Amino acid sequence: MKRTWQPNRRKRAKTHGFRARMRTPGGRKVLKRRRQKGRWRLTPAVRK
Amino acid sequence: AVKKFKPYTPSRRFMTVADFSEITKTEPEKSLVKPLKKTGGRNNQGRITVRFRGGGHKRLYRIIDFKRWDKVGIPAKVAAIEYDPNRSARIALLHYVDGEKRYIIAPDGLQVGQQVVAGPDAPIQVGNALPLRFIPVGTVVHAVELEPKKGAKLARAAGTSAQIQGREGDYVILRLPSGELRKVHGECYATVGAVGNADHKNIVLGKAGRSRWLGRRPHVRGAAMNPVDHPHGGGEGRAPRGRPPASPWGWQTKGLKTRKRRKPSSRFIIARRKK
RNA sequence: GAGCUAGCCCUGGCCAGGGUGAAGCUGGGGUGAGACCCAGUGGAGGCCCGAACCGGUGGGGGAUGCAAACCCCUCGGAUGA
RNA sequence: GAAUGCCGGCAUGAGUAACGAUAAAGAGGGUGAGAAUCCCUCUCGCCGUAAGCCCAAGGGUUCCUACGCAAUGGUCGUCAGCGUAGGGUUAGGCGGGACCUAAGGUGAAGCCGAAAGGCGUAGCCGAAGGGCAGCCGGUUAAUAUUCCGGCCCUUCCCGCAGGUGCGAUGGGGGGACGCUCUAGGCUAGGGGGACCGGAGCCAUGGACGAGCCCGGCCAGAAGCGCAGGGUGGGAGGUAGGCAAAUCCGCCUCCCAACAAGCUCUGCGUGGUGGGGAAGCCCGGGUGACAACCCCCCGAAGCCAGGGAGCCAAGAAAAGCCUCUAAGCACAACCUGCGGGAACCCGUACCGCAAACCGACACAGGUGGGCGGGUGCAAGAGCACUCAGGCGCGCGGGAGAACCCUCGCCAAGGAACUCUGCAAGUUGGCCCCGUAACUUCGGGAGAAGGGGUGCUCCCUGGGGUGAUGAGCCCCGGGGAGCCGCAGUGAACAGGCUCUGGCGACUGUUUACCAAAAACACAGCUCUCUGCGAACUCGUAAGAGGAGGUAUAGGGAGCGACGCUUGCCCGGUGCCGGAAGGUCAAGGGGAGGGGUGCAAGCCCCGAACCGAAGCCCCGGUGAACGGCGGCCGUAACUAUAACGGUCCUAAGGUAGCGAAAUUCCUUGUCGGGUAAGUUCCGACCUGCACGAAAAGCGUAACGACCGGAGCGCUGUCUCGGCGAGGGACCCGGUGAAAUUGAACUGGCCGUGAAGAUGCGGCCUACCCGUGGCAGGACGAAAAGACCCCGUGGAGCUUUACUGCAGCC
RNA sequence: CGAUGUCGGCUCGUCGCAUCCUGGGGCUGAAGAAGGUCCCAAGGGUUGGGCUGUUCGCCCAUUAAAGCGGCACGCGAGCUG
RNA sequence: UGGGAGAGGGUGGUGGAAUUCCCGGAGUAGCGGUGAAAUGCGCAGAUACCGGGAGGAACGCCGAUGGCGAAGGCAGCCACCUGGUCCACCCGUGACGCUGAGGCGCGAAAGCGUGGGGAGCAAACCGGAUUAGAUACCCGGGUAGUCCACGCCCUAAACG
RNA sequence: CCGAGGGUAGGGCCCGUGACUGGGGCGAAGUCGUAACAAGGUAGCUGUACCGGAAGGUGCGGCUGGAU
RNA sequence: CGCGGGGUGGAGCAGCCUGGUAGCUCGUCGGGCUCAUAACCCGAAGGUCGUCGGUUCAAAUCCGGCCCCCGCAACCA
Ligand SMILES: [K+]
Ligand SMILES: [Mg+2]
Ligand SMILES: [Mg+2]
Ligand SMILES: [Mg+2]
Ligand SMILES: [Mg+2]
Ligand SMILES: [Mg+2]
Ligand SMILES: [Mg+2]
Ligand SMILES: [Mg+2]
Ligand SMILES: [Mg+2]
Ligand SMILES: [Mg+2]
Ligand SMILES: [Mg+2]
Ligand SMILES: [Mg+2]
Ligand SMILES: [Mg+2]
Ligand SMILES: [Mg+2]
Ligand SMILES: [Mg+2]
Ligand SMILES: [Mg+2]
Ligand SMILES: [Mg+2]
Ligand SMILES: [Mg+2]
Ligand SMILES: [Mg+2]
Ligand SMILES: [Mg+2]
Ligand SMILES: [Mg+2]
Ligand SMILES: [Mg+2]
Ligand SMILES: [Mg+2]
Ligand SMILES: [Mg+2]
Ligand SMILES: [Mg+2]
Ligand SMILES: [Mg+2]
Ligand SMILES: [Mg+2]
Ligand SMILES: [Mg+2]
Ligand SMILES: [Mg+2]
Ligand SMILES: [Mg+2]
Ligand SMILES: [Mg+2]
Ligand SMILES: [Mg+2]
Ligand SMILES: [Mg+2]
Ligand SMILES: [Mg+2]
Ligand SMILES: [Mg+2]
Ligand SMILES: [Mg+2]
Ligand SMILES: [Mg+2]
Ligand SMILES: [Mg+2]
Ligand SMILES: [Mg+2]
Ligand SMILES: [Mg+2]
Ligand SMILES: [Mg+2]
Ligand SMILES: [Mg+2]
Ligand SMILES: [Mg+2]
Ligand SMILES: [Mg+2]
Ligand SMILES: [Mg+2]
Ligand SMILES: [Mg+2]
Ligand SMILES: [Mg+2]
Ligand SMILES: [Mg+2]
Ligand SMILES: [Mg+2]
Ligand SMILES: [Mg+2]
Ligand SMILES: [Mg+2]
Ligand SMILES: [Mg+2]
Ligand SMILES: [Mg+2]
Ligand SMILES: [Mg+2]
Ligand SMILES: [Mg+2]
Ligand SMILES: [Mg+2]
Ligand SMILES: [Mg+2]
Ligand SMILES: [Mg+2]
Ligand SMILES: [Mg+2]
Ligand SMILES: [Mg+2]
Ligand SMILES: [Mg+2]
Ligand SMILES: [Mg+2]
Ligand SMILES: [Mg+2]
Ligand SMILES: [Mg+2]
Ligand SMILES: [Mg+2]
Ligand SMILES: [Mg+2]
Ligand SMILES: [Mg+2]
Ligand SMILES: [Mg+2]
Ligand SMILES: [Mg+2]
Ligand SMILES: [Mg+2]
Ligand SMILES: [Mg+2]
Ligand SMILES: [Mg+2]
Ligand SMILES: [Mg+2]
Ligand SMILES: [Mg+2]
Ligand SMILES: [Mg+2]
Ligand SMILES: [Mg+2]
Ligand SMILES: [Mg+2]
Ligand SMILES: [Mg+2]
Ligand SMILES: [Mg+2]
Ligand SMILES: [Mg+2]
Ligand SMILES: [Mg+2]
Ligand SMILES: [Mg+2]
Ligand SMILES: [Mg+2]
Ligand SMILES: [Mg+2]
Ligand SMILES: [Mg+2]
Ligand SMILES: [Mg+2]
Ligand SMILES: [Mg+2]
Ligand SMILES: [Mg+2]
Ligand SMILES: [Mg+2]
Ligand SMILES: [Mg+2]
Ligand SMILES: [Mg+2]
Ligand SMILES: [Mg+2]
Ligand SMILES: [Mg+2]
Ligand SMILES: [Mg+2]
Ligand SMILES: [Mg+2]
Ligand SMILES: [Mg+2]
Ligand SMILES: [Mg+2]
Ligand SMILES: [Mg+2]
Ligand SMILES: [Mg+2]
Ligand SMILES: [Mg+2]
Ligand SMILES: [Mg+2]
Ligand SMILES: [Mg+2]
Ligand SMILES: [Mg+2]
Ligand SMILES: [Mg+2]
Ligand SMILES: [Mg+2]
Ligand SMILES: [Mg+2]
Ligand SMILES: [Mg+2]
Ligand SMILES: [Mg+2]
Ligand SMILES: [Mg+2]
Ligand SMILES: [Mg+2]
Ligand SMILES: [Mg+2]
Ligand SMILES: [Mg+2]
Ligand SMILES: [Mg+2]
Ligand SMILES: [Mg+2]
Ligand SMILES: [Mg+2]
Ligand SMILES: [Mg+2]
Ligand SMILES: [Mg+2]
Ligand SMILES: [Mg+2]
Ligand SMILES: [Mg+2]
Ligand SMILES: [Mg+2]
Ligand SMILES: [Mg+2]
Ligand SMILES: [Mg+2]
Ligand SMILES: [Mg+2]
Ligand SMILES: [Mg+2]
Ligand SMILES: [Mg+2]
Ligand SMILES: [Mg+2]
Ligand SMILES: [Mg+2]
Ligand SMILES: [Mg+2]
Ligand SMILES: [Mg+2]
Ligand SMILES: [Mg+2]
Ligand SMILES: [Mg+2]
Ligand SMILES: [Mg+2]
Ligand SMILES: [Mg+2]
Ligand SMILES: [Mg+2]
Ligand SMILES: [Mg+2]
Ligand SMILES: [Mg+2]
Ligand SMILES: [Mg+2]
Ligand SMILES: [Mg+2]
Ligand SMILES: [Mg+2]
Ligand SMILES: [Mg+2]
Ligand SMILES: [Mg+2]
Ligand SMILES: [Mg+2]
Ligand SMILES: [Mg+2]
Ligand SMILES: [Mg+2]
Ligand SMILES: [Mg+2]
Ligand SMILES: [Mg+2]
Ligand SMILES: [Mg+2]
Ligand SMILES: [Mg+2]
Ligand SMILES: [Mg+2]
Ligand SMILES: [Mg+2]
Ligand SMILES: [Mg+2]
Ligand SMILES: [Mg+2]
Ligand SMILES: [Mg+2]
Ligand SMILES: [Mg+2]
Ligand SMILES: [Mg+2]
Ligand SMILES: [Mg+2]
Ligand SMILES: [Mg+2]
Ligand SMILES: [Mg+2]
Ligand SMILES: [Mg+2]
Ligand SMILES: [Mg+2]
Ligand SMILES: [Mg+2]
Ligand SMILES: [Mg+2]
Ligand SMILES: [Mg+2]
Ligand SMILES: [Mg+2]
Ligand SMILES: [Mg+2]
Ligand SMILES: [Mg+2]
Ligand SMILES: [Mg+2]
Ligand SMILES: [Mg+2]
Ligand SMILES: [Mg+2]
Ligand SMILES: [Mg+2]
Ligand SMILES: [Mg+2]
Ligand SMILES: [Mg+2]
Ligand SMILES: [Mg+2]
Ligand SMILES: [Mg+2]
Ligand SMILES: [Mg+2]
Ligand SMILES: [Mg+2]
Ligand SMILES: [Mg+2]
Ligand SMILES: [Mg+2]
Ligand SMILES: [Mg+2]
Ligand SMILES: [Mg+2]
Ligand SMILES: [Mg+2]
Ligand SMILES: [Mg+2]
Ligand SMILES: [Mg+2]
Ligand SMILES: [Mg+2]
Ligand SMILES: [Mg+2]
Ligand SMILES: [Mg+2]
Ligand SMILES: [Mg+2]
Ligand SMILES: [Mg+2]
Ligand SMILES: [Mg+2]
Ligand SMILES: [Mg+2]
Ligand SMILES: [Mg+2]
Ligand SMILES: [Mg+2]
Ligand SMILES: [Mg+2]
Ligand SMILES: [Mg+2]
Ligand SMILES: [Mg+2]
Ligand SMILES: [Mg+2]
Ligand SMILES: [Mg+2]
Ligand SMILES: [Mg+2]
Ligand SMILES: [Mg+2]
Ligand SMILES: [Mg+2]
Ligand SMILES: [Mg+2]
Ligand SMILES: [Mg+2]
Ligand SMILES: [Mg+2]
Ligand SMILES: [Mg+2]
Ligand SMILES: [Mg+2]
Ligand SMILES: [Mg+2]
Ligand SMILES: [Mg+2]
Ligand SMILES: [Mg+2]
Ligand SMILES: [Mg+2]
Ligand SMILES: [Mg+2]
Ligand SMILES: [Mg+2]
Ligand SMILES: [Mg+2]
Ligand SMILES: [Mg+2]
Ligand SMILES: [Mg+2]
Ligand SMILES: [Mg+2]
Ligand SMILES: [Mg+2]
Ligand SMILES: [Mg+2]
Ligand SMILES: [Mg+2]
Ligand SMILES: [Mg+2]
Ligand SMILES: [Mg+2]
Ligand SMILES: [Mg+2]
Ligand SMILES: [Mg+2]
Ligand SMILES: [Mg+2]
Ligand SMILES: [Mg+2]
Ligand SMILES: [Mg+2]
Ligand SMILES: [Mg+2]
Ligand SMILES: [Mg+2]
Ligand SMILES: [Mg+2]
Ligand SMILES: [Mg+2]
Ligand SMILES: [Mg+2]
Ligand SMILES: [Mg+2]
Ligand SMILES: [Mg+2]
């Protein structure tokens, strides 16, 4: 049947993207949180 | 005079449509329509705040002249009589000798080709607007402002009318279409006559789909729900109310008055509504 | 977290073919004028049969499966909420 | 040494199940250490509204070529979407940007919130919508509307020429719009040709023929031709289009008017440039100087912004045109022409799938366009096929049980069973024919029947063309032929009678319930006068609604027909300026403390003092409620009638063993040979009853009952056959489970059901195909049930709070 | 209670005997035929339907007869539901 | 041709008396109702009085024993439209007549449908009395209905 | 070919019969009230509507075939 | 051998709680009015309180048993 993951690049960038994150306090905390952990990628890779 | 159908399908048994026989121009004036944003009942938070609305036919809002004192003493010809899906009444197109064009609410009796006008000097004839203090007592008006220069607010729906009962100083006394007795200010504009399309109430939608064309979505009885949803939810099998019949939000929905008491309008209501 | 899902908003798209024959209009009869009847025309409808499409009624299979809901036969809707 | 412990290693089941659609394979010849599996050939079979083709999304080198084979690939591997390496994606015109707006998003002005932040006009952003200029062919191993070739076109800059009051984010026009139906003319696409071109072919009994087979086009600027779209002209006045305005709007005259003209498309033709088959011979080369014509069918596509009807009344903004203002008229703009300038990103490949979503090369899921021919009435249905693509990445044998899908069956024909579950039957089209009932539409495909192929003969009307032939579409009559059978294959209703419930079409528990449930048009009550009520929010602000009582909210009932009785004492709700009670506050009789005193400080009676409650009323389509005991009629029985107790009032009409009846398979009738069900009745209704509606009701229902006809492997009662598994051999090779095991029957015993103890009996060692009685067999720390001063959801006249309202 | 699946049907049986039938008996208020009642006896047999989920029971048509009970109310790693 | 009388009919207007309700003043101990009463209403200010307002229905005197119409029926007043009828003249047609199975039209009240209206009245219903009872007569209330528009129904002691 | 009739399928009318049910008629001496006849003790009758154990009552309209 | 409530002139009801005290309506009987009957009017009688046992000076009353009557409950699988 139709499963849950239906990839869509515009949906990915506008939702989880860097610029989406930076616009709310909770989003900036995520980035701060992941720079602290040393994550290689701060944000989902999406090609545009 | 409403049009019936033949039972060639189960829904056509009772479906009744407007006669449309007073309508004379089938597409609206391009200079005077504009997009009507469908809300779906949602508010600026994206929240359903009025339930069971959406999915109706597309529409364009026709801009309706609810002032008229804009143009004191400039006559206008009744150019045509048009359908408007945004209100129960029909609308009448007006070509002013000024050259300008506007829309008003079509009153009962108005004919294509007649001239109408507005202002203190105007004749007491159907379609004319006057400040309320200048219309003789006993005269059936409509499209009445509630306060001076604030816009036609009362008696705007198909068939309705307020009748002037008397005067008192700077204020006159109106019997609204509800039957209440209110004092409305003298300088307030209204329009001689009653709104047209009185047969509106005898329309029988006929099938659920008709209400879906109007944007009216299926309504759900509290009795059909669960107690997380409604005072009337739950029970095993069917069930009577089991408390005073109430809204999904708690308050009681049979007889409980809800006009605010200390309202300033109270000093101006004379008698509560009719029947 | 509404890329699953539920509702709404905006903007697009899709629905083989066949069948039934509402109003109206015309003509004819009717009458004081009518209502109305007849025939033709017309092409209405949460109309009918039925693919696409959307469903999931009954039975069987499957049951460490092809599949964490599938397969076969059958069945519902298919210009409309 | 135990924690269904944690981590890791290795066992067991086991050479077992499986190896992923039953579309299907066989040989020859290559290659190579090695071949059922890679390459070539011929043969077979499968898809063909797809299993072919082209886009979009998503994926991200998977593309091409060389070289490989450890792992990946359910086997094999020489092959590969695998490994290494090299190569490959080319644009002013295609798509997106340098253009426009839509929901929504952001957001100078502004508003609001402890902070973070929430709003918000304009403006900005935002597309798969609007707008904007490229078509045919060739080329590469791999790119092409991108390179090349031919013919076209767009914008910007500069210049020249003619022209004109030029000039805009401002005014106006336009852009600009639904659903159904549909005209005229074309085009795409297709069928036929006795004509045109073509390598050839005569087989096996016949055919040298008007024979067979193949192929008979594509693009193209100006012009011209056809068909359509769009569009009145002139003048006078003018206060409106937030300045102006010669534009637009409005009014008046004149002229025009199905037209014409002007303008814009489509189609045709059109200089020119291309393409061009079967076969044969090794993707090529020939055919070939290829021919490139006639007729018919014909779109849902095109002209198009076409037409008509209808109600539910159908985006915006730019480009474009026009008007003028600041200005400026050495300018500037329009038109024609010439030269120059024209950037950024995408382009490979997969793309109904082995490259996307499903942990897999997974029988599932995935939007758009094209989708040939023949026949079957039609069609995207069905069968067979073209182009094209495949035989599904384990095989070879055997021909047990058993399972799965499938075929047939003597006689019977539901006797099966909870139930005709399942499977038969029926089945398209044409004609005849068709009941109760009904809301007059329906019921209706009712039921029930007859016809259907082929041949010859005469003939009626259409479309094309010409009015004719030819082609194409609808028919009619007559005579005949063959078979078991003529919708000979494939696709394609079993019917009827009668009850319950729901009017109906719809909706729903994604993944055990599709229903009688939800919804639904309709009916009633009630709230709401507009800064509405109500909803969301602390607020600002929003929805309501750019609505206005024929409207909006809330609640119940649920098409429609005939109807909806009695109770207001109790609870809710509505009304009540009196009275009773009632907090803060007012008042301050009178008490107190302290001081030398002046003072400072505390307590405090009467009394004035809201809403709420009490009290007085009204109110049922408001929450709700609608009796008991005894007596009585000239046979009996039963009581129309009486007596009396209580209540706020004692169930009305209709209906009733019911989706409700306990006793109950009540009793009687019907149906059957027989009927705990069914239908009709009766009424001592355990325990119907009137909008949690009462009683009916045509039509409707994958609902749930009962019966009958048809017909059957459901059954008596089973038999045979087919294929895919099961079995054998070669290849690969899991699993839950498992204290260890050297693991028999009885009668006893035992924590009460023993392979394991006692006594007897029986029993050589080890497998393989089968069956399921035991191992209190596996699976899931029982959901039932209790317990815990465990948890959570829900309720209320439980408690105590809070929001909200007064 | 870190699970002993729980009614009835179907299928497949197997045992008890307090025997329904068939065989052998005694007593009879046994004339004959037919019964009644106790005794011996478990070898074999013990039907097809209507109704209901039903076990049972009732009913129809037969029969030599249409027995009762045990096996986890025998039997769901055999099926049904 | 000229004339006349009339609640004949349809539409649209409009006048005053009265009942009820609502507001204001004044005012106080009852009012109402009956055969007698009670229910009911009234110190929360009723009744009775004055002034103001709203709404519906019926039209007093004229009015008659009268008039009009085929019947049912029709009554303030104003205007429009429209019917029937009588009379005078003796002008025109020249038997063009009478009745009438069918048909068609009209048709009091009550009643029904969809809207509207609702003061008074009043089936049903409630309460008070009466009574053996009182599902009545009498009293206090009271919904349909009575009224308008449209559409039905088609009855009668529709009678002279 | 036609054809008595035989079969299958569906209609129409008539008759007899049916659990139960509706009113009707009749029946020397039942029960309950007292509606009507006199002003029958509320004049009656009427069409219709609603209601009630039952006659009946009430409303709306009509008739005198009503009395004083 | 569940929890309720009840038993009293002829009928239906009070009295019980809270001991001394039996009451209401109808019915029944006698008298009236009437031609008569009913209605009506005037008077009367009839209950040892279901039964037995205890407490008590004393029991319809309070407690206990036995009898009878009506009512509610009977659930989880
Ligand atoms: K339970
Ligand atoms: Mg889904
Ligand atoms: Mg889908
Ligand atoms: Mg999707
Ligand atoms: Mg995307
Ligand atoms: Mg996208
Ligand atoms: Mg997106
Ligand atoms: Mg973002
Ligand atoms: Mg976001
Ligand atoms: Mg920060
Ligand atoms: Mg790094
Ligand atoms: Mg993130
Ligand atoms: Mg209709
Ligand atoms: Mg109209
Ligand atoms: Mg606009
Ligand atoms: Mg909005
Ligand atoms: Mg917003
Ligand atoms: Mg929402
Ligand atoms: Mg709401
Ligand atoms: Mg909504
Ligand atoms: Mg409206
Ligand atoms: Mg309108
Ligand atoms: Mg005002
Ligand atoms: Mg309606
Ligand atoms: Mg709408
Ligand atoms: Mg609605
Ligand atoms: Mg609802
Ligand atoms: Mg519910
Ligand atoms: Mg529910
Ligand atoms: Mg919730
Ligand atoms: Mg809650
Ligand atoms: Mg709640
Ligand atoms: Mg409830
Ligand atoms: Mg419920
Ligand atoms: Mg219930
Ligand atoms: Mg429920
Ligand atoms: Mg309740
Ligand atoms: Mg409540
Ligand atoms: Mg009001
Ligand atoms: Mg989604
Ligand atoms: Mg997605
Ligand atoms: Mg369709
Ligand atoms: Mg279709
Ligand atoms: Mg047809
Ligand atoms: Mg036709
Ligand atoms: Mg027409
Ligand atoms: Mg059909
Ligand atoms: Mg259908
Ligand atoms: Mg089936
Ligand atoms: Mg199928
Ligand atoms: Mg449908
Ligand atoms: Mg269909
Ligand atoms: Mg240990
Ligand atoms: Mg552990
Ligand atoms: Mg572990
Ligand atoms: Mg581990
Ligand atoms: Mg491990
Ligand atoms: Mg290992
Ligand atoms: Mg092994
Ligand atoms: Mg094994
Ligand atoms: Mg396996
Ligand atoms: Mg497998
Ligand atoms: Mg398949
Ligand atoms: Mg198969
Ligand atoms: Mg071969
Ligand atoms: Mg081979
Ligand atoms: Mg090699
Ligand atoms: Mg190989
Ligand atoms: Mg090999
Ligand atoms: Mg192979
Ligand atoms: Mg090959
Ligand atoms: Mg991937
Ligand atoms: Mg390898
Ligand atoms: Mg290697
Ligand atoms: Mg591998
Ligand atoms: Mg694999
Ligand atoms: Mg090999
Ligand atoms: Mg180019
Ligand atoms: Mg630039
Ligand atoms: Mg805050
Ligand atoms: Mg912050
Ligand atoms: Mg954006
Ligand atoms: Mg775009
Ligand atoms: Mg658009
Ligand atoms: Mg081009
Ligand atoms: Mg190359
Ligand atoms: Mg490549
Ligand atoms: Mg110019
Ligand atoms: Mg200019
Ligand atoms: Mg437009
Ligand atoms: Mg528009
Ligand atoms: Mg439409
Ligand atoms: Mg063709
Ligand atoms: Mg075009
Ligand atoms: Mg050549
Ligand atoms: Mg289309
Ligand atoms: Mg178009
Ligand atoms: Mg806009
Ligand atoms: Mg200059
Ligand atoms: Mg640039
Ligand atoms: Mg490319
Ligand atoms: Mg697919
Ligand atoms: Mg692939
Ligand atoms: Mg997944
Ligand atoms: Mg595979
Ligand atoms: Mg066909
Ligand atoms: Mg294969
Ligand atoms: Mg495949
Ligand atoms: Mg074998
Ligand atoms: Mg066959
Ligand atoms: Mg057979
Ligand atoms: Mg049979
Ligand atoms: Mg048979
Ligand atoms: Mg049967
Ligand atoms: Mg059945
Ligand atoms: Mg069943
Ligand atoms: Mg069949
Ligand atoms: Mg068939
Ligand atoms: Mg019939
Ligand atoms: Mg019929
Ligand atoms: Mg019927
Ligand atoms: Mg009919
Ligand atoms: Mg009809
Ligand atoms: Mg037919
Ligand atoms: Mg047929
Ligand atoms: Mg043949
Ligand atoms: Mg069918
Ligand atoms: Mg339904
Ligand atoms: Mg349903
Ligand atoms: Mg119904
Ligand atoms: Mg119904
Ligand atoms: Mg489900
Ligand atoms: Mg669930
Ligand atoms: Mg689930
Ligand atoms: Mg269904
Ligand atoms: Mg269901
Ligand atoms: Mg539901
Ligand atoms: Mg419904
Ligand atoms: Mg209804
Ligand atoms: Mg209402
Ligand atoms: Mg809130
Ligand atoms: Mg709030
Ligand atoms: Mg708005
Ligand atoms: Mg309904
Ligand atoms: Mg009916
Ligand atoms: Mg009450
Ligand atoms: Mg009360
Ligand atoms: Mg109350
Ligand atoms: Mg305070
Ligand atoms: Mg107070
Ligand atoms: Mg209650
Ligand atoms: Mg109560
Ligand atoms: Mg009734
Ligand atoms: Mg019964
Ligand atoms: Mg029933
Ligand atoms: Mg039930
Ligand atoms: Mg019941
Ligand atoms: Mg029962
Ligand atoms: Mg029973
Ligand atoms: Mg029985
Ligand atoms: Mg009985
Ligand atoms: Mg209820
Ligand atoms: Mg109920
Ligand atoms: Mg029905
Ligand atoms: Mg029906
Ligand atoms: Mg249905
Ligand atoms: Mg259904
Ligand atoms: Mg049957
Ligand atoms: Mg078989
Ligand atoms: Mg062997
Ligand atoms: Mg091996
Ligand atoms: Mg392997
Ligand atoms: Mg061991
Ligand atoms: Mg051992
Ligand atoms: Mg052994
Ligand atoms: Mg042994
Ligand atoms: Mg034991
Ligand atoms: Mg043992
Ligand atoms: Mg042993
Ligand atoms: Mg041992
Ligand atoms: Mg031992
Ligand atoms: Mg031993
Ligand atoms: Mg031993
Ligand atoms: Mg085996
Ligand atoms: Mg076993
Ligand atoms: Mg087993
Ligand atoms: Mg076992
Ligand atoms: Mg165990
Ligand atoms: Mg076991
Ligand atoms: Mg077992
Ligand atoms: Mg645990
Ligand atoms: Mg446990
Ligand atoms: Mg558990
Ligand atoms: Mg327990
Ligand atoms: Mg506790
Ligand atoms: Mg404890
Ligand atoms: Mg607890
Ligand atoms: Mg909790
Ligand atoms: Mg929970
Ligand atoms: Mg509130
Ligand atoms: Mg247990
Ligand atoms: Mg365990
Ligand atoms: Mg276990
Ligand atoms: Mg003898
Ligand atoms: Mg013996
Ligand atoms: Mg034996
Ligand atoms: Mg039984
Ligand atoms: Mg035993
Ligand atoms: Mg037992
Ligand atoms: Mg049992
Ligand atoms: Mg038991
Ligand atoms: Mg089982
Ligand atoms: Mg079982
Ligand atoms: Mg087992
Ligand atoms: Mg008083
Ligand atoms: Mg006072
Ligand atoms: Mg009024
Ligand atoms: Mg003469
Ligand atoms: Mg003469
Ligand atoms: Mg009373
Ligand atoms: Mg009395
Ligand atoms: Mg009334
Ligand atoms: Mg008379
Ligand atoms: Mg015969
Ligand atoms: Mg007697
Ligand atoms: Mg009398
Ligand atoms: Mg009465
Ligand atoms: Mg007491
Ligand atoms: Mg006494
Ligand atoms: Mg005498
Ligand atoms: Mg007497
Ligand atoms: Mg329980």
